[PDB]
Amino acid sequence: MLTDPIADMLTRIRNATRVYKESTDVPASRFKEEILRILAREGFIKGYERVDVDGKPYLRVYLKYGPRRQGPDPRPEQVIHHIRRISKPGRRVYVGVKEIPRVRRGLGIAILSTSKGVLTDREARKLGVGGELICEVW
Amino acid sequence: VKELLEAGVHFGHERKRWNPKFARYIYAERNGIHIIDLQKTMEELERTFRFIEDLAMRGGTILFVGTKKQAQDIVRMEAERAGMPYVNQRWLGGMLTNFKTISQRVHRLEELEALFASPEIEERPKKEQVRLKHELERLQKYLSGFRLLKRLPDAIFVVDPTKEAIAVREARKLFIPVIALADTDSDPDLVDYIIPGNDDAIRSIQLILSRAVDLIIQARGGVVEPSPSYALVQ
RNA sequence: GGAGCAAACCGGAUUAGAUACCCGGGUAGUCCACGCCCUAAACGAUGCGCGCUAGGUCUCUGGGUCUCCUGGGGGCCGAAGCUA
RNA sequence: GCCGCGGUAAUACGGAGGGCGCGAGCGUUACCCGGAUUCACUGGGCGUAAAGGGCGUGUAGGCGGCCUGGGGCGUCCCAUGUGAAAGACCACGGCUCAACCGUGGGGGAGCGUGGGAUACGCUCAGGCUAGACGGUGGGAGAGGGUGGUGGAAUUCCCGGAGUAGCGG
Ligand SMILES: NC[C@@H]1O[C@H](O[C@H]2[C@@H](O)[C@H](O[C@@H]3[C@@H](O)[C@H](N)C[C@H](N)[C@H]3O[C@H]3O[C@H](CO)[C@@H](O)[C@H](O)[C@H]3N)O[C@@H]2CO)[C@H](N)[C@@H](O)[C@@H]1O
Ligand SMILES: NC[C@@H]1O[C@H](O[C@H]2[C@@H](O)[C@H](O[C@@H]3[C@@H](O)[C@H](N)C[C@H](N)[C@H]3O[C@H]3O[C@H](CO)[C@@H](O)[C@H](O)[C@H]3N)O[C@@H]2CO)[C@H](N)[C@@H](O)[C@@H]1O
Ligand SMILES: [Mg+2]
Ligand SMILES: [Mg+2]
Ligand SMILES: [Mg+2]
Ligand SMILES: [Mg+2]
Ligand SMILES: [Mg+2]
Ligand SMILES: [Mg+2]
Ligand SMILES: [Mg+2]
Ligand SMILES: [Mg+2]
Ligand SMILES: [Mg+2]
Ligand SMILES: [Mg+2]
Ligand SMILES: [Mg+2]
Ligand SMILES: [Mg+2]
Ligand SMILES: [Mg+2]
Ligand SMILES: [Mg+2]
Ligand SMILES: [Mg+2]
Ligand SMILES: [Mg+2]
Ligand SMILES: [Mg+2]
Ligand SMILES: [Mg+2]
Ligand SMILES: [Mg+2]
Ligand SMILES: [Mg+2]
Ligand SMILES: [Mg+2]
Ligand SMILES: [Mg+2]
Ligand SMILES: [Mg+2]
Ligand SMILES: [Mg+2]
Repeated sequence: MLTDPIADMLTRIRNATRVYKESTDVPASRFKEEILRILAREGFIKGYERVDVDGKPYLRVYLKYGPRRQGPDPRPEQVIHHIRRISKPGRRVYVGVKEIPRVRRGLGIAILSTSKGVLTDREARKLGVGGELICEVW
Repeated sequence: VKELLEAGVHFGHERKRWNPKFARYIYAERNGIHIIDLQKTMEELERTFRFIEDLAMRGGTILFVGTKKQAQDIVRMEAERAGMPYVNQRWLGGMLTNFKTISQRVHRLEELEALFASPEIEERPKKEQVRLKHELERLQKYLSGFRLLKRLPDAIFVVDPTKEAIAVREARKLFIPVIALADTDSDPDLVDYIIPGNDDAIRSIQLILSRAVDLIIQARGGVVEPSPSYALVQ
């Protein structure tokens, strides 16, 4: 039935990027959109947009890579090197603000759902809150 | 005036034998054949020629490689008509990657070039005016055009990069850029400067190979005719 | 119930020996019904369900505007990737 | 200690010289944690290395698509009570130092009370149709059960013809 739509979304991204796709659709959810917003603001994706696929709500998601590279294998560096669920149906992970982790000494994000909305670690730490630790992206 | 001279007989090529990474450069599958996008060839053309223009006037070198049979000869015309090196018969393992060593064979060729016009076209033991002179035959056969460049080239122009894959490999390995006339056959991503065309038609190979050697002399002044490039063309 | 086959067993060969391999017999059994047994190289040696990620080729079975397109199933080669 | 040394040239046994390491100690045995990501939460695995249950049905349990609203149990935040002393961390002090000790500061999981947030999880109520199920029409199939039935072959029985071997 699809147990974790967020893990799904993340993985669609992980997969499309590994073959340098220009875009992926992912079935649309408000929650999903909020995570993308962060994702876009932080420059992991180009951006995203609502669309209908067989007349059903998706979110097309424009991916984004490095430049062409030199020697053998000139496949671009990836912008999303790593993207990975934390909290999951099997095992939710919640943090207080004092235990929000520093992802790759801050060269990476952690998206994070709080009662003051979905936030990155920095946004949420300055806003002084914690909550469900959704995923870490570097 | 390139343009419709491409439609001339030089657009589309193979069918269901494709690499799907070549999908962007395809206009359609009319009649079960993959007709390659005419105009995207033009967008790739200028960018490529521009790299050649620059490379040409900087006094650098292209290595022409066409070993597939329809190109065999029209390559050695245009390469000679550009004072450039060419590889024609067999791409040898490490012409580039093991250049130093494969070079030593050029070194040997002109030791035997030096014994035909020589006092020893009369002497040498019996079984050595075949032993030595047949060694010069093969060296003549493979290292005709390769005899020219004596440092790695600055680029390579390849006719069918799938046919000529061992060559491309070495180029990239050494960070020599790769120009290529390629078609639905091939993986574009490992061609730096691509000319989406038709690796098969003697027309296509000709139209492109020649006009590229125009630019090469034309970056140096004083162009010549549209070339001896019509075998018994038909 | 029992034609044929055939553990055991009764004989013939072979062999140094031959409680076997080969030959000739041969009971249980193999067959049916009902009731037990519940094991296996019960193997894809691969738990079930769902989404996602190039293609090509052969095959079984539906539908379409039937050159080709689109489902379901069985194979082969193989992108990305994974693997000691 | 483990790998392993010793069978006439042993840096591995015993002694010598020399050297290394610690030093009022140095070794031994025993026991705990470590290394051991070798029970793996952090942090492992199961095609062939150990490891997928023979297969199903389905109970308890675990997990759960999209939209709106209510509650605020999880979750997050603020304030407050509690977390004794010793010990632990940091200062500054007392014994000549230190060990030992005095004073002061700083942390500290967890639990209580009051206030707040509502993204996600839960819950209550409402909606949807992408999951799931159903309806209409069409299909391929050694899926299963019961009854019937067909021809070939082997054995046996009876009859004919036939004669000296067959079989292996
Ligand atoms: N061992 C092979 C199979 O594992 C299957 O289930 C496992 C696999 O499907 C999958 O495991 C994947 C693995 O596929 C793939 N090779 C990559 C990944 N490292 C593994 O993942 C697993 O291990 C990593 C830690 O290594 C964990 O962080 C992760 O959460 C866990 N899913 O997820 C399951 C987690 O164990 C089945 N149990 C069975 O088919 C067989 O045991
Ligand atoms: N509370 C005041 C005194 O505090 C002391 O507590 C302190 C000392 O014992 C100890 O402090 C000293 C440290 O300050 C000084 N700069 C260096 C010294 N190595 C430490 O000493 C300690 O550590 C070493 C090794 O851990 C050991 O000798 C021993 O654990 C202890 N003496 O650690 C605590 C903080 O410095 C005594 N333990 C206590 O009996 C006395 O009351
Ligand atoms: Mg995808
Ligand atoms: Mg608290
Ligand atoms: Mg060769
Ligand atoms: Mg016997
Ligand atoms: Mg027998
Ligand atoms: Mg018998
Ligand atoms: Mg299989
Ligand atoms: Mg299939
Ligand atoms: Mg000795
Ligand atoms: Mg020793
Ligand atoms: Mg000794
Ligand atoms: Mg451990
Ligand atoms: Mg684990
Ligand atoms: Mg293991
Ligand atoms: Mg095993
Ligand atoms: Mg199984
Ligand atoms: Mg079930
Ligand atoms: Mg249930
Ligand atoms: Mg839910
Ligand atoms: Mg609450
Ligand atoms: Mg205390
Ligand atoms: Mg003092
Ligand atoms: Mg409290
Ligand atoms: Mg409802």
